[PDB]
Amino acid sequence: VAKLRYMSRDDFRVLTAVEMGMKNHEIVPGSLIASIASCNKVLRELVKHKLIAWERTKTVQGYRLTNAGYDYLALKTLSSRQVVESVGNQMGVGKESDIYIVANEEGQQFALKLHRLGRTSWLYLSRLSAMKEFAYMKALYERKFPVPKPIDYNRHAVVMELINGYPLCQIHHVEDPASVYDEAMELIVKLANHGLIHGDFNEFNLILDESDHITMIDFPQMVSTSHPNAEWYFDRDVKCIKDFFMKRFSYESELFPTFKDIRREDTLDVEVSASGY
Amino acid sequence: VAKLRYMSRDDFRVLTAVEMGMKNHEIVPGSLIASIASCNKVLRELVKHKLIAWERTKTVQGYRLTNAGYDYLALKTLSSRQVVESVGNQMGVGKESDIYIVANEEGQQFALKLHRLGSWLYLSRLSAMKEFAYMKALYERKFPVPKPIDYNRHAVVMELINGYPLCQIHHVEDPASVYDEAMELIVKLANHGLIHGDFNEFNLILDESDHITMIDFPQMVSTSHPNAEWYFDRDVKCIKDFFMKRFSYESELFPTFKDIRREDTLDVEVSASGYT
Ligand SMILES: *CCC(=O)Nc1ccc(-c2ncnc3ccccc23)cc1
Ligand SMILES: *CCC(=O)Nc1ccc(-c2ncnc3ccccc23)cc1
Repeated sequence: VAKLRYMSRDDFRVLTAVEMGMKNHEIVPGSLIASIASCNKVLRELVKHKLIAWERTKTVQGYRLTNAGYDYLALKTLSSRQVVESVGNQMGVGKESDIYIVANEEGQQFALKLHRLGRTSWLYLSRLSAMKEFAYMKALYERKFPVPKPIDYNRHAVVMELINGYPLCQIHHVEDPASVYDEAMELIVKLANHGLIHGDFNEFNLILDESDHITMIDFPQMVSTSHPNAEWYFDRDVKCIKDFFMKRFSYESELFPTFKDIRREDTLDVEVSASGY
Repeated sequence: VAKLRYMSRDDFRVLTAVEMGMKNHEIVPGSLIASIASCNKVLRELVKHKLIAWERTKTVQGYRLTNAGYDYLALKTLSSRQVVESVGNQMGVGKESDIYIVANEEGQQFALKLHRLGSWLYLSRLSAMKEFAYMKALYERKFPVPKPIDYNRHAVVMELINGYPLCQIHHVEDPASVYDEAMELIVKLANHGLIHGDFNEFNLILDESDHITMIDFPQMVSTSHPNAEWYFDRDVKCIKDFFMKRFSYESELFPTFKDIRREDTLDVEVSASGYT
């Protein structure tokens, strides 16, 4: 679909200046912006295009970065590294993110995830979720877990292998409820067995391919199986999934896993809530 | 404009095989097709009938299904349930979707929607699913929608409304009342958590009494969506524009996304954007 959105180094480097400023200032002034920068027209155009936004408080007077701002910054960066040249449609919305089809010059198609923390908040937080995920995805990919191949990331943006499948949110019928139900329960366990309970395990965490085999997608800060309340969490993850199947597919099974089943094989909680080796 | 081509079960099994193989392989060699089924001539004929398409690239060498191929598979499957016996004339080119008149044995008429998105076979399979369930839900919540009848693959069968699409209507007795019927509907959707997303003159059918039925269940995004408003305001604009054009009607009784009294969690039940 869409090729890189032309804009001058002057727009760009200023935008970046606004990036750098927010670092040490909530609401950043043109003076600094301009200092860093090497202008005021650029600013008008940026505020025009809605790449930035300006606020006077009780005490402060200057400019912020809008998500559109950040979005670009990210894509420009990624464009540099060859990863993405072209951006298709928003496929959908995730827990607190946006997912688009993207591709590189060479024609290969990937998924771009764009973190948006602010269901109710900073761009910062979204940068750090992107991090945690990229790392989490690699751990789980190398260990032969069923997740996309994490490819690159920058800022709040995460490129990973595209999957031939629809998200479970939009699956309204399946011929083998037990099969998928089990592939899911079998995944929860494989996780715990490396020390990991997800915490917010819902339909949004699963893709189904054309052959109806599963893949995991949303990886926030997880909980360690040595967490005080590890169980409760485990309990929830399972409980949720059970409900969705019972509600969507009307599939129920008294075969739901329990904490006992967990037989630690790994220390994958090498960064997770209550690691305390 | 009645029954189409008769075919050998072999022809079908092969067609089925191509399908089966496209799950794991985009282009599928005879090897599998054969193995999947139990021959090569069959293929040649399907190619000839433009039912399938063979292709050779890089190192890849095998067959794929044509839209038409898919069409037949479906109809056959539909035949085998008495749900579709005969096929009337294509009614509209009015989306990435081809819509037809059809009838069963007893001769009752329904409308067949065939999804034409553009892998493509798959996403189209799943459009249909979404559409069915969505449409089912709305029907059951007493909305003005075609009663869904069945679906298979990229194909959805549903009640055939007795009236003409708004895009082919050049005058109405009381435009206002229609406009307000339309505006209501938009609202009532939002109130159960929904936004049609393609609400336009193509997706609204005026009946004998000038009462409105909705037909495209696509994005049908949730009101909890990031752009829930923009969608909303878009849908409204279509209507306004349409009447200040076809009918030269202009009212100031717009609905606003501000006016929205969530009464149901339909967005949730059917998952079309949305939250816990
Ligand atoms: C439950 C709905 C949801 O979260 N939406 C959604 C939309 C698209 C995808 C998706 N589809 C194909 N390939 C993907 C690769 C990587 C990440 C997400 C992908 C998932 C979920
Ligand atoms: C504006 C008209 C247009 O885009 N096309 C069009 C063609 C047919 C129909 C239609 N008419 C009667 N019953 C139907 C049932 C189901 C689907 C479509 C139907 C509407 C719009």
